[PDB]
Amino acid sequence: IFRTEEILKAAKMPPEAVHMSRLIDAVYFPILIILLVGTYHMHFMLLAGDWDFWMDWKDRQWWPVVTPIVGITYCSAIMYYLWVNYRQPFGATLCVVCLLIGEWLTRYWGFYWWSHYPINFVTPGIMLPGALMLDFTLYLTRNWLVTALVGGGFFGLLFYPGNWPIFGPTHLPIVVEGTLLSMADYMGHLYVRTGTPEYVRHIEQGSLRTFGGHTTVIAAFFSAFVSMLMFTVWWYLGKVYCTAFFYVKGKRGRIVHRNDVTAFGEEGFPEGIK
Amino acid sequence: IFRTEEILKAAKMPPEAVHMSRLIDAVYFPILIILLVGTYHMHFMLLAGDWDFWMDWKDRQWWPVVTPIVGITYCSAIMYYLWVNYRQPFGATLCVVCLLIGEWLTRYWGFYWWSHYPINFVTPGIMLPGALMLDFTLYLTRNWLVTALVGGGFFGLLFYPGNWPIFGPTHLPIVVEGTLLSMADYMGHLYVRTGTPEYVRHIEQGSLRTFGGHTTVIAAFFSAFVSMLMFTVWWYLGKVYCTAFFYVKGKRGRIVHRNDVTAFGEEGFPEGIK
Amino acid sequence: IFRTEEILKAAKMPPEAVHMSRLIDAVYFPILIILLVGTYHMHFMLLAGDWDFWMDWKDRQWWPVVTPIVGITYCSAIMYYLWVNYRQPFGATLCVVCLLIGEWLTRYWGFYWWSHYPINFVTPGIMLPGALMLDFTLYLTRNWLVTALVGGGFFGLLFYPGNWPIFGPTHLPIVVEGTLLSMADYMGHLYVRTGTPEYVRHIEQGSLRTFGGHTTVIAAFFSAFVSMLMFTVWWYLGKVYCTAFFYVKGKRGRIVHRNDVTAFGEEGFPEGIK
Amino acid sequence: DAATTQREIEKNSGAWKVILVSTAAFIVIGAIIWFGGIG
Amino acid sequence: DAATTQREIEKNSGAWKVILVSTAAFIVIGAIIWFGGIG
Amino acid sequence: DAATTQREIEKNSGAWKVILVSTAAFIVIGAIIWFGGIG
Amino acid sequence: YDMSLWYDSKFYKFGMITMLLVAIFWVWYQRYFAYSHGMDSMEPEFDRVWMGLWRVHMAIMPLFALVTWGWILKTRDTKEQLDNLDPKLEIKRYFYYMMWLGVYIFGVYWGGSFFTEQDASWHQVIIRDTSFTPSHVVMFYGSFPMYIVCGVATYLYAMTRLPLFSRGISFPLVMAIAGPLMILPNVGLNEWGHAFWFMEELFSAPLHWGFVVLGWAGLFQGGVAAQIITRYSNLTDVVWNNQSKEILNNRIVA
Amino acid sequence: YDMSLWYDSKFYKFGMITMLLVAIFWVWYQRYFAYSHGMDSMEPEFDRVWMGLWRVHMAIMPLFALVTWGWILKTRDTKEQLDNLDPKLEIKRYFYYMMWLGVYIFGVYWGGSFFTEQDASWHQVIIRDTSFTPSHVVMFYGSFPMYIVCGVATYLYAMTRLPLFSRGISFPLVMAIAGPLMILPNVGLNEWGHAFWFMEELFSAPLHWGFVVLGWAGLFQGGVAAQIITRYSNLTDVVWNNQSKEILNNRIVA
Amino acid sequence: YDMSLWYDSKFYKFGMITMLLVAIFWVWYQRYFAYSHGMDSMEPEFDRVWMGLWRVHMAIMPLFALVTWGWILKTRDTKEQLDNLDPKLEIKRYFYYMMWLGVYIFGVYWGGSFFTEQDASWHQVIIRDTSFTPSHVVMFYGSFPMYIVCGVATYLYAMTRLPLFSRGISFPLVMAIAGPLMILPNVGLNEWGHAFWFMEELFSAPLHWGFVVLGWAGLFQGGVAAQIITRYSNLTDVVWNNQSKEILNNRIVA
Ligand SMILES: [Cu+2]
Ligand SMILES: [Cu+2]
Ligand SMILES: [Cu+2]
Repeated sequence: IFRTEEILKAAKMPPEAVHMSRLIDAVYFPILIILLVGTYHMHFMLLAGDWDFWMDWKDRQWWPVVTPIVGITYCSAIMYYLWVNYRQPFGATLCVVCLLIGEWLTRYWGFYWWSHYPINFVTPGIMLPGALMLDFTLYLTRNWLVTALVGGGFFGLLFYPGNWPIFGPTHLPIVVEGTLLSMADYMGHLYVRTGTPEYVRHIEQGSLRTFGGHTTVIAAFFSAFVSMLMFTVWWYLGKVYCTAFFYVKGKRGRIVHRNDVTAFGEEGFPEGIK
Repeated sequence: IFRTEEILKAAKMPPEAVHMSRLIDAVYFPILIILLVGTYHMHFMLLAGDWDFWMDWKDRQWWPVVTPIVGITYCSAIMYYLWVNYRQPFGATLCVVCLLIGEWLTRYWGFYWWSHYPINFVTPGIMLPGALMLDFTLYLTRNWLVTALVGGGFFGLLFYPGNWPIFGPTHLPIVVEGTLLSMADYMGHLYVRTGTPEYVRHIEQGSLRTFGGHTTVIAAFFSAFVSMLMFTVWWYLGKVYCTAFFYVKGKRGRIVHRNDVTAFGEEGFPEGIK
Repeated sequence: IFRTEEILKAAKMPPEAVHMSRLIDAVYFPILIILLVGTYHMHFMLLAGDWDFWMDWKDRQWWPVVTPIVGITYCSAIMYYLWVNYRQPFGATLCVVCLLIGEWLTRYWGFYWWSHYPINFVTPGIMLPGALMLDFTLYLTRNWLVTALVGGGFFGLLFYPGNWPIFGPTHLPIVVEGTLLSMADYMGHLYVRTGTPEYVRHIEQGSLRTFGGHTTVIAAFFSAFVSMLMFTVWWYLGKVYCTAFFYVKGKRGRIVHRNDVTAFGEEGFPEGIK
Repeated sequence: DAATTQREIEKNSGAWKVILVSTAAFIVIGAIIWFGGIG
Repeated sequence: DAATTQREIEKNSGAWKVILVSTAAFIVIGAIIWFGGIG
Repeated sequence: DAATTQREIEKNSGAWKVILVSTAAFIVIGAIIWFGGIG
Repeated sequence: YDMSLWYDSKFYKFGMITMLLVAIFWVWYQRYFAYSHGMDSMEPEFDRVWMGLWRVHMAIMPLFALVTWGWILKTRDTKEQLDNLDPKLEIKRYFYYMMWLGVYIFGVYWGGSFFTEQDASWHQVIIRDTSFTPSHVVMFYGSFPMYIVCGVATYLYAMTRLPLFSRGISFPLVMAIAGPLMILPNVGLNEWGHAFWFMEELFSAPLHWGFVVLGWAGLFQGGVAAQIITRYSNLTDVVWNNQSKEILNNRIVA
Repeated sequence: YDMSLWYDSKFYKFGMITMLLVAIFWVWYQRYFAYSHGMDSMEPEFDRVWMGLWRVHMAIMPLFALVTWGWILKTRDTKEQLDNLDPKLEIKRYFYYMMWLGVYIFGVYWGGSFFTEQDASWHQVIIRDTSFTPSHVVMFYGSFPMYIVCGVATYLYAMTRLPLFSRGISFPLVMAIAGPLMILPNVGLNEWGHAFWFMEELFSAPLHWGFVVLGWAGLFQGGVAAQIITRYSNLTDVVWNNQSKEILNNRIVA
Repeated sequence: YDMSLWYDSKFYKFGMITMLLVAIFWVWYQRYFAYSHGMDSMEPEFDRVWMGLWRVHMAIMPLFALVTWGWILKTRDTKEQLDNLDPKLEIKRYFYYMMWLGVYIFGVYWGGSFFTEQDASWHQVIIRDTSFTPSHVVMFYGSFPMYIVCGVATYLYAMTRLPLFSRGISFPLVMAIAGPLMILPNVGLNEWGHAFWFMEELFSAPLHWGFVVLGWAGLFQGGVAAQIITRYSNLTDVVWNNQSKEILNNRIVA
């Protein structure tokens, strides 16, 4: 219903070759999924996992700025790989889905079932709408620079509105011992973190140069701007990550870079197959 | 009176071609002047404009060090462009002239006629003798490394003596409320800056390791030394700024860097013109 | 007794050529030794010389971490040069020997015979076992990445046990004015350093997150880990340091990189010599 | 050719009017905005 | 050829036993270590 | 050739005297400076 | 000889005078509405005046972009017309491309130089920087997008009327335009730094160093002019020296 | 057609299930011995339990490395057998190489993702991080070396059974493995930062950024897969499209 | 055979002994005039002694540079003589070039190693670092320019007597010399750091890291020696193996 038979006919694959290709896909794609889970999860948690773990770290200054900048990195590289090599537009969504799968597994088994923290206190939460819109921008524009601009803007801007339905109810006010707190703050105080005291929270604190009514908005744009840079940089990093050569040697013992080329991609190879 | 007819005869230009070349010059040179004004002015003001704006920021430690290091950057790149492409030795002087034109326009219209500050309080002032000597060194030596060394030394050393006639009289002592001040300091206090308090001045403060009689001299040499580095670095940046290629594509959809070449510069092209 | 005659016969050197080669070695090798002394000594003293000069700076946190990281740099590059160009495995040992020769000369003539400090107070001391084991690893493995890993581990781990026989006796406790000191500390206080007060010592201070029984061990591993990186990086720097080309020019005045090649290393040159 | 002289004589008169109908409007649309206080 | 079919039929049965003699031992050598408190 | 042997026999004796007239002077010009206190 | 066959400057002059008049109008608006209605950001008159001007900019500049880009893309030359282009018309079109570059660079001068020291000037007569301060409206929301439109339009024209630019992608031109273009999103960094612990007192502050790094891309004028001069020399050889046209189509092929 | 001539997956499935069972055993050990014997590091029971597990890891993982690497290097293919390799057997061997990569990546997932947030989880129920904390034993001394062995074994197999990998050095594969490999020595940086003035409170602390930089090397899977897909296309052309074998031996020669 | 046709070492020995004697004289001057006349910088005797030595250095070192460079440039070989150079004389000239390099490297050793730890030694017997301290005079104003002259002279000789160096520009040699050369202007950074908030207490301070970065250029001896060894092998092939001279003039042409 898509155009798969035409693609297979253009590739000149006999039925056994088609079955072998299907087996290659079924073997390699789960491997890529697991690698994305592991590596992207490590990168995200060790760069932005602290705001990710706890409800009271989700603030208006650092969370919506740090999170998208860290998240765009693997997404840009994987999108480069998929789009450039196979014309596949689901890179960023796949990255964020893998990250969320790993995050949910660790929160349920590590934080909750081992450390006895409640599940609602460790919602990560989502970063998916921005990745989806970035994928849609890359597919519709087909240009990676226009994709950098527009998709990075979307990725940096849609983070806070997309997470507001999850963490908005946690901002309801409570009064404890005559002191006003957000419900996330009282959840953080209620469930003791022996290794995490209050003063380590890198959250907003207000300033005499600060417009309290615009804070998130400013954080929504700065995180966007850097994203437009970060994407671009990591897009070039994708070209570094796709570098596939061999160190061959001969005679004097000299080492030369050698590239294995696809024979089907040559000038007259497809016509001579028949 | 120079040798222009010989140059035109060597270029093999018919009179209509000469007129077309003159029109190209008359169109492009003002564009380059305006671009230098804008971009160089932005760079200078956002890296070293604070010492530039006010009389009381012109000190013995930070002003004569920060100013030449920031100023040498655009000068080196524009000198590279002009000398390498057209053998024109007026790069640094053109950069500093454009910077001063922009600075004077903004001081008269922005600081004075809009913000009501006096003109004498916002003299920038000049950085021109160092640029002139750098241009002369580049022309006379014809080597850009010897130019880097000697011209960077000149640029970093001649800054303070060249500005002393302008800001030397502003250092005369005054006594206000039994306290000694420089006349620049009293000018700074007299004309209120709501956004600029006293403590933000990055100026000398003295130290127990400091030889007060040598301060400027040391600042004259350090600013020179870094200049000798900076020039060199930005000279290579000039080669980056002159990179002129196209991303052409064909067939598989592969993109290749392509350079458009000058036909007159080939081996036998000039002889076959006739 | 090694295989030198076979090597000379394979090189096709007449006896006068052999004598000329011996003179080349006898002239160049002392030059390389002196250059290593000078440059490596400067680099080491201006990056890690402060812990090197004084007995009371040799601590469990900064000395065994800073010293091997600084020391591995020149060793990796010189080992690259020697091994890649001539298959000589004595690079790191030569570097450390040159550094120690320079250090002993300056300590005897500068610190002792001019500044009247005792010789025992300025023992550097050694960094040689790690360099020797790194050389042995490079020779036995013949792979520079396995050499990076294993030899960097050895270099970072063997520093403290190899220096313990020299500075271990200096840690015996003394009681002065009812206060406990290490004998190195009392040696530092006894011999006045007008330019070096106590508070400038970058030495261990203890922490509430610190396991006092494991400090050196941790310092033994971190210094190892960075070494494994540093080696690798500087190995690539060796390829930068062996870059030997000329800027040749012709006609339009264009400059091209040109490499002088060894004629003996060509395909059929050795066979045509006879 | 001729289509060059004519395709280009048509974009001269075409470009000089997308300039004069945008000059006018843009000044009329921004006043209607300035004098109306929309927002 | 035939040595392919046979060299490879010999590493299938060879590899499936260096897997089953290491599975067993590694579990027996680490218990002897766990239950003996060596160290 | 011969100009090689002679141009090079002339720079040996030429170089060994710009060495011995600079050795002497440089030691005499720096004393005249040291013992005269110029500056 | 006939000047008009390879040179025309009416559009360049019109754009220059129009940009100058717009800048003069911005200056007059600032000098007439800043001290009386721009001091307090919470006053209704501040809204009616400066946020009204901001809304005018937000409604006009997208219209400017739409009109200019649509006209440039609509009167496009087909691949057939770009392959048998008259070299005299190519010289005229390269002059037009240089004039588009000049208009873009005039916009960059207005945005980055004049209406920036005028902002530092405003930063010292006010308590603290706001977000829609008199200065911002004229540049951040006016001058900034203005030059960006011209930049896109410049490239647009080139890669639509210049065969070479329609063939390969002028690397230098890309950066030359993308730089000041990416400068506008750096307003987010500017605001985030001002509002939080990146300090605000200095104008030459580290948060203001995004603009200099992004405007360094304006120095790719060297590559842009190298391409322009190479093509101009080739056109001079073809038209006046009676040389073969093959030099115009040889080096930018696949 | 015959599937078995170019595909086999028994070893891959066994390795996957074995790694999953080992991880489940580690999880059960943590949930059974951490609160009762892992709270205090000076208690004898802490030794007997957690340092006993550490000793078990230190004795088993080197044995794992020895056995796997020795078996791979011992049943090696000579240069003669790698020059007349049956292309169907080459497809099967590339499937085996992909399965070795999958086992290695499963080990990396266990080490860097699951048993790392479980560590942050442990860092918040304890006063301060130790060195042989329940968490560390399972990953730092267990999961870390585990994936490293698999990584070496993966490359080993390839450069022993795949002629191309025995010919040239797969640059991407090198980094893909070296990355998580070099992650284990970064435990020294981790401990040195925790014990001294690099602070310990945050899990996303600058001393934890060595792991992300070293795990960025895991993104060279792009080059690894590019090589695999190019060889797979060449094998498909040779085997089924009746094309010449010269495409398999032409581009990776000196 | 005849040694003298391709080897001579009198100039090298003279330069070595002269540099050693100059260093010994500097050491004796420091040990005789530092504690009695170098403690206070405001005393007239401090002037008469140490500023007198500084003036002697400032008058002699430029004279050294002038004499050496002028002699090297004055007895130059014309392009005709450098094209029909006797290869035995070329071997002798390469030996001379290596000896010039050795003298330059001896100067670098004196400047950067010996008279630098002797300075750290002086930094601990004085209250604070001055600018013309006994140490400085001997190295900053003496050893520093000394090696710089030798460096220039070394290159000078090569690109005047060695055809290859007169042909192309020995990239490695450039850096090898420029490094310690640029080290002398770093005295400005040293003084600026000492006098202001870059601190002075440590000798291995960040302001002292300009010297290490500039002296890393001394490691281009690898490229220098690679060029020397390649030319030496070519000369050995030409002179003794009766091979064609074309290998000497083939690879460094335009
Ligand atoms: Cu502002
Ligand atoms: Cu931990
Ligand atoms: Cu000093």
